[PDB]
Amino acid sequence: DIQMTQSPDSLAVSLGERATINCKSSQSVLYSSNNKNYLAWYQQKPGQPPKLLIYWASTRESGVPDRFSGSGSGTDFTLTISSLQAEDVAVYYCQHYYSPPPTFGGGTKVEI
Amino acid sequence: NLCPFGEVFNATRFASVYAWNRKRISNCVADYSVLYNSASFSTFKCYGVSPTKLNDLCFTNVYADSFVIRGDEVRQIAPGQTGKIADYNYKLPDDFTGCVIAWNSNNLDSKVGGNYNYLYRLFRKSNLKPFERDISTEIYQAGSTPCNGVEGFNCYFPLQSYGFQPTNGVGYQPYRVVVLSFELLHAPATVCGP
Amino acid sequence: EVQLVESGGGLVQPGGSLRLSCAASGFTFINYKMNWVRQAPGKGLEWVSYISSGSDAIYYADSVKGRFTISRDNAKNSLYLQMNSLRDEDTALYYCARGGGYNYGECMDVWGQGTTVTVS
Ligand SMILES: *[C@@H]1O[C@H](CO)[C@@H](O)[C@H](O)[C@H]1NC(C)=O
Repeated sequence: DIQMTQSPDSLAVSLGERATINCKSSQSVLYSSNNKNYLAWYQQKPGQPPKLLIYWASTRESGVPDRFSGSGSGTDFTLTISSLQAEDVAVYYCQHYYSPPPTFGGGTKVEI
Repeated sequence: NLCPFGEVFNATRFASVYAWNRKRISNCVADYSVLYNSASFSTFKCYGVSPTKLNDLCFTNVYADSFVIRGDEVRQIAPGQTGKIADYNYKLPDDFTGCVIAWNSNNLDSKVGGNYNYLYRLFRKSNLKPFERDISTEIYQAGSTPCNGVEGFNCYFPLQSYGFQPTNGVGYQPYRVVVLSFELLHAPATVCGP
Repeated sequence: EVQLVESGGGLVQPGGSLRLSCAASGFTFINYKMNWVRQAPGKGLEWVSYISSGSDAIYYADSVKGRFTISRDNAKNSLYLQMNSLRDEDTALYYCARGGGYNYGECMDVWGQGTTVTVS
């Protein structure tokens, strides 16, 4: 029953520079005796399968440069790409795995 | 009288690192000469008083071990390292006074289909103190929802299994390890050398 | 290297029975958690399955119960999704994915090229 919302539907940010994605959940994702958030961020280019960007909502997945960085409180989450390169435009996804039924919020098409 | 070195070096069972046997060689003479005159031990790292010339040495206790580890991680056995096996399944003391003898057994402990009968632990949420056996098949949880006796959501079985196949090179290949640790106690010396 | 591949799917009559196979090796399925995830052309992305090492947990999703099942053979090192009583809302690009272990989380790291299923 984790209905998820995201603001930037098919974001297009000045054709360059940076890009911002906001991701929020109804029920808080943190845990009492963990102090860590169980939400992840996914990349997906058209065609080829989606790939990992952020696990545990705050760590850069190994295998990608240090440009990307996802942060946020225990209920709100935001992205920071800083530099929008020519080989990064692709849809961004939220995964909410605090409950047995994970759900994928939606697609945000980062392009131009 | 000869120490049962052959049993610890020429057996066939051994055991995985999660629950590793320990043997107390005592009141016997061990022919250390054959240890370093075989040209069959990949690594023979002795940190003791004398890596060679173990003659004229007598002690009151010999401790023998036996492990199966993936190739590249063998070097993690030595003291002062840090890693999965070295910190979560076996840790040497800072003042270790023995030998580490590691050899290859890729021709005995691997099947073409795949031998998924070797295990190692992945997490303990507590760094292990000096070497101490740790056998516990727990169902450690990760919050979210309770693990009602089944490895369900956020429930993580703590015993990973090695990916042993007879195709990978030195890196991902079985090694048999023996942490032949000495221990000079207050009791009279029993294990005199040749 | 470690990669996931898929087989099956395609065309079927309304309500047919399908068996989609996801296979891979090099990382010892015995100790990993796999999942199936939907990709409906131009709708979004969802989650419709779950399994564990010994098939202990069989968590479903909302529109899954009573119409999908997940099994897996560790001898042949693959998993099979059995899919019965299909509806046109099921048509999509199905993806097989893996877990993470203690590191990472229950997230998805390695994704197979996927397959396509549609009633017509
Ligand atoms: C163990 O087996 C090897 C195999 O060549 C043999 O040389 C050795 O004498 C046997 N006994 C011991 C104690 O190593």
